[PDB]
Amino acid sequence: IQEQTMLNVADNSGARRVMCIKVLGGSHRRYAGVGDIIKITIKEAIPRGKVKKGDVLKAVVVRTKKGVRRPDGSVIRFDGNACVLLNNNSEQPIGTRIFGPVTRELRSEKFMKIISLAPEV
Amino acid sequence: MRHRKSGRQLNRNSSHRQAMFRNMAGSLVRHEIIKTTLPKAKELRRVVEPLITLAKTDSVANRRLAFARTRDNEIVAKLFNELGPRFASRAGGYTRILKCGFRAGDNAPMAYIELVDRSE
Amino acid sequence: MIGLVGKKVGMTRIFTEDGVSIPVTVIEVEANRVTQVKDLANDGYRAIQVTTGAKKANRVTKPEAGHFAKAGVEAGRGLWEFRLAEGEEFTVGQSISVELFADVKKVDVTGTSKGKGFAGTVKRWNFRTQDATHGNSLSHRVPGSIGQNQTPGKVFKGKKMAGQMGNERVTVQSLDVVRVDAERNLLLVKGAVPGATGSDLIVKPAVKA
Amino acid sequence: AVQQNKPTRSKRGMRRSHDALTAVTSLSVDKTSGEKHLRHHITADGYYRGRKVIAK
Amino acid sequence: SNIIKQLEQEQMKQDVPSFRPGDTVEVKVWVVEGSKKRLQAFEGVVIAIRNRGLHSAFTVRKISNGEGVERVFQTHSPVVDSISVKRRGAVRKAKLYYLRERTGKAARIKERLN
RNA sequence: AGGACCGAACCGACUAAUGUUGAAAAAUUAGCGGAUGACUUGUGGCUGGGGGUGAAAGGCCAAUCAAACCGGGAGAUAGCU
RNA sequence: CACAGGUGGUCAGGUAGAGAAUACCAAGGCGCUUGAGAGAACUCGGGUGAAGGAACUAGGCAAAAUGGUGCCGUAACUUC
RNA sequence: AAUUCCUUGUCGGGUAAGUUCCGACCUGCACGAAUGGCGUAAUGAUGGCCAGGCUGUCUCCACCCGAGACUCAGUGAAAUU
RNA sequence: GAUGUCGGCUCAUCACAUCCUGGGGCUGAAGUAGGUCCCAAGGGUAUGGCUGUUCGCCAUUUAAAGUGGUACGCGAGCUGGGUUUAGAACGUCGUGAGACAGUUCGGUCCCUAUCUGCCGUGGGCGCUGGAGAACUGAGGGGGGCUGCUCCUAGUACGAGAGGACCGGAGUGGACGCAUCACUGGUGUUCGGGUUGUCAUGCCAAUGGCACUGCCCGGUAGCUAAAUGCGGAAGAGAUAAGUGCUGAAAGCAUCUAAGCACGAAACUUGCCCCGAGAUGAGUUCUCCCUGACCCUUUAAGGGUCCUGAAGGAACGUUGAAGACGACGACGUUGAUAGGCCGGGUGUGUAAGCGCAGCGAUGCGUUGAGCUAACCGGUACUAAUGAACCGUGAGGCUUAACCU
Ligand SMILES: [Mg+2]
Ligand SMILES: [Mg+2]
Ligand SMILES: [Mg+2]
Ligand SMILES: [Mg+2]
Ligand SMILES: [Mg+2]
Ligand SMILES: [Mg+2]
Ligand SMILES: [Mg+2]
Ligand SMILES: [Mg+2]
Ligand SMILES: [Mg+2]
Ligand SMILES: [Mg+2]
Ligand SMILES: [Mg+2]
Ligand SMILES: [Mg+2]
Ligand SMILES: [Mg+2]
Ligand SMILES: [Mg+2]
Ligand SMILES: [Mg+2]
Ligand SMILES: [Mg+2]
Ligand SMILES: [Mg+2]
Ligand SMILES: [Mg+2]
Ligand SMILES: [Mg+2]
Ligand SMILES: [Mg+2]
Ligand SMILES: [Mg+2]
Ligand SMILES: [Mg+2]
Ligand SMILES: [Mg+2]
Ligand SMILES: [Mg+2]
Ligand SMILES: [Mg+2]
Repeated sequence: IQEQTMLNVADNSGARRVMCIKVLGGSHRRYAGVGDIIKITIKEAIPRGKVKKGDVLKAVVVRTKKGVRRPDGSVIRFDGNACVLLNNNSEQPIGTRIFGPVTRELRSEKFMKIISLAPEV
Repeated sequence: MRHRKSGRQLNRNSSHRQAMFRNMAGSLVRHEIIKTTLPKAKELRRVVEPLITLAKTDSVANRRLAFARTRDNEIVAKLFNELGPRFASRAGGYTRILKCGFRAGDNAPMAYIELVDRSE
Repeated sequence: MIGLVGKKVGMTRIFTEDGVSIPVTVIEVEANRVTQVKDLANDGYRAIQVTTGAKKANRVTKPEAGHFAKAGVEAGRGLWEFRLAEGEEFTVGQSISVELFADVKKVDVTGTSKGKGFAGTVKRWNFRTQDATHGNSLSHRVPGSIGQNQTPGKVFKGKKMAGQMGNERVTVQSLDVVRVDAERNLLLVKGAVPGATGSDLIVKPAVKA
Repeated sequence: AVQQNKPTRSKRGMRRSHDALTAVTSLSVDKTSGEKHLRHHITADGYYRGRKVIAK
Repeated sequence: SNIIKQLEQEQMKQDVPSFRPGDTVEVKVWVVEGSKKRLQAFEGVVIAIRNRGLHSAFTVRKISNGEGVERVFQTHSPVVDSISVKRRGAVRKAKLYYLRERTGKAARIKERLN
């Protein structure tokens, strides 16, 4: 969601705060939410984990505050933005487990690996 | 643009338009006639009529509330008692306007707010 | 084909048995009795003037009721042409209804407009607000540099700069049709058409594909 | 900003073209009295549309 | 207006039971899923509330797996389907946006009990 | 106790906006610095111009200062406009 | 100038308060010598803002923030 | 370096990226010992850099309350030409 | 006897030596992608870190991050960081006053717009009798972007790796327009909580002031982050290029005779303005057909009576609006206000009753209150007049005619 914007990690390894240094998807692309690809920059990381601080990879937004409305109009909004890191060059998640509930927006046959984890929606 | 916005602000805080209208409405309930400004009347209009309507019914309930607006615990008597049952049948046109306008100092257009039943 | 003159008064949902909520402006077309036909040998083209409402038979000027009575009189808001071709209609108010846009899915909807009036850039031209702070004297939100200099000398026309914003045809094109429910002069579009209720709209099949 | 040249008395008038005044499109007289009063409001003595409001 | 309202109530449902800004409820909506059509439950706690004829919302706080979710249902939507009430509570407020940043204990909403 | 601390009166003047034919030939507003001290203020007195005064900027010496104001030499001189 | 500036001393009520701060009041004195409408851009002074949160900019300028008493507790360094 | 021209020196730290900043090197164009050298707790409306909080500073403006602006009545300027 | 410097902001406009996209030739062009040249200016053409920068380097994007003109576009539009005032210090030079195409910290940015020019919006008159309309459309402007995915086709091509053309389909980024139904924001005119204090004699209940005192939530309206739609297809004539048939020139040749294709350019198609289009256009409808004089008589001037269609005026007002303008309504009425009922929003009034020593709780009650909203209603206000505009509309010719 726009440059900066500190979002939590919905997956393990390289936990805590991580900054979005870019919104991929075209020129002037203002903000990003629902389930878009975002250029992240690990700003916290865990002592061990798999990805240490300073790292600049990519991630997918899993939860936003502006929620996500569907047909009927009803919207679904979580409290606190969150994303999930993933291999830079060829997409797909880096972590193994995904914390917190997700959204049916990721049911895309390209993010399946995530919605297939415990949580919800 | 004010598109579809009701209410006149005359020219002062939402405070003035709570006193220069309260002291007026109460001043109207008294003499039943006034030579105020046309606008300062067409507005005062939907200030007393509501009170009069509220005056149709007695009860400490629709009394103290009537005391809220118009702090004049005196004119409240004029209401419920005098012009209270007076218009206890009118549809709401408890007020007349009688235009005339044009004051001395300011070319401001005055009027003549008056209870529909003032003539004797 | 030709279109009909309606009256804005919509904006409401219409959920589907699938689980989707469809927006829509409720245009009302209460018959459009053709008040006059225009010939190319008598006039110069192929059109069909119509009406929909009915004045209080009071404001109707004789010159008005004179044109109505001349044909299928019945008063009405105003007169509306409808350039047509390769197919005419019975001169006298043949009466055309919403059932016209039956096997139709185009529609355009041509209301009046918004009505801002005030104008001023940043709103009528989506300009950019200058430095809200960091100095900036009496220039937070203003035009700023309209021309160039001596070489140009003047100020090219069209130069975006404030000016009345509102009241002006502005169509829409497209807008999938929902229901042409007649017997109540009702027609529903996809949503968001000009005007502000009680407005005169000219709904017709989209000239575009 | 100022005028680089002194506006001719001619131009001056052109501006005062729409500065002229207007009449009154004729007023009105009451029914209860020959009251030569202004259209739509109180006569010189409490009268108006017939009747008579405000004493004296 | 006159055409509408009637054209609106023409869609409105009557399966909508009693409510309150403190109630718990358990809305059961559709899901579709892959080749399914299952009904997904959503037991929460009403904070805000509809009241606009056909056009109506719910706004229900839940706090799922660790993080808190908030859904603004559209009462008269085919996807809404069933909608229980579970536990009714006393709030004394129209909107419980204050019930936001709270969490256990600090959130505890005293039941209604008539 | 203290050229001590926080802070009104009181003294001052770091910041921004507004004012810039001002309300005002330096202010108003919101912040700001000192506030028992080389403090601050009333009243009266003494320093006079190449002279004074100066915790020193050429600063101040009556909205004037790298030599005050008034009068005189004086119609200075002006190969310049 | 019937000028939002300057001008030394004296008196010092009530409620709340550390108080000559501040807020509401008393005694007392006032509404500032153009007014009536309207409810445009725009300028001035303010209030509230979805998500983000210094990406602004020469610079976080301006804003927003912090703010009380009691108690707990408080680092490098130190001329203690 | 308030001193370095070459200069954004070179290296390290901080950043996703740092012509600034901090720690170094020494090749000091052109430091250096009361026109003091190097340190220094405390103090500072002092210069530079960083961060947490905070936010309309900004993405990108939206609405709202007031004083003008606009209309009417009375008074009635200005520079310039 | 003054033409304000650099950079930034804002807002632009043009050129083409074109960055992307579109069309072609050659290739050391297998495909995919390139290299270079020709054509093309419709549209589009990055956010940050460092620095005053422009630029540049760096990070990360994009279809691409074009070059240049415009007083190195733009301070009577913004800034004032760089840079030239006065303070001060360092290195440096000079005995020194001071000095530097070195540095360093600090350092007042005026103008109410007459004329042209623009953006909007009215008033006159003219269009040949006067009106109310509906159009025609000469012209003018707006818009003209593009990613990815799939199908084609894992095909053509290729040793494989990889991987098209043409054509079709879906969903995005950026931009524009409209609109509040939704999701939200605002909502000092709605409801509630609460601190200090004053007051209404006191209890209770209320109101004033303290940023709306502070604050919670919110109707209409307005809005974007919300929602819907658009940059097209199709034609015309082409650019570069490609060609047919074809001699001058026995062949050859796209050209000389003569035909055919061909791009985001150009004409048009789509949206809006538009008859002051003085070259003032067309069609439909409505109104007026009473009398005299002076004559310098081919025209007038004037008189009495008449004042139509329509217009304007005044008043009630509007999602219209700076004022004018535009729309609705004016008792043959819902045009405003009030009123009635509902809605909505707040959140269970006051009084009484009971429980508790009391704060307070429970009941009455889900009340009480309730703006711009909806349905409806003449209670109030929208007077009968009057006002302006007239009285059959020039001449010549042609077509029709008794
Ligand atoms: Mg200034
Ligand atoms: Mg010229
Ligand atoms: Mg001290
Ligand atoms: Mg001050
Ligand atoms: Mg102090
Ligand atoms: Mg003295
Ligand atoms: Mg002096
Ligand atoms: Mg001499
Ligand atoms: Mg002389
Ligand atoms: Mg005075
Ligand atoms: Mg915000
Ligand atoms: Mg920055
Ligand atoms: Mg920047
Ligand atoms: Mg500050
Ligand atoms: Mg503040
Ligand atoms: Mg260093
Ligand atoms: Mg030295
Ligand atoms: Mg005047
Ligand atoms: Mg070229
Ligand atoms: Mg850059
Ligand atoms: Mg930084
Ligand atoms: Mg320049
Ligand atoms: Mg200026
Ligand atoms: Mg500077
Ligand atoms: Mg107040």
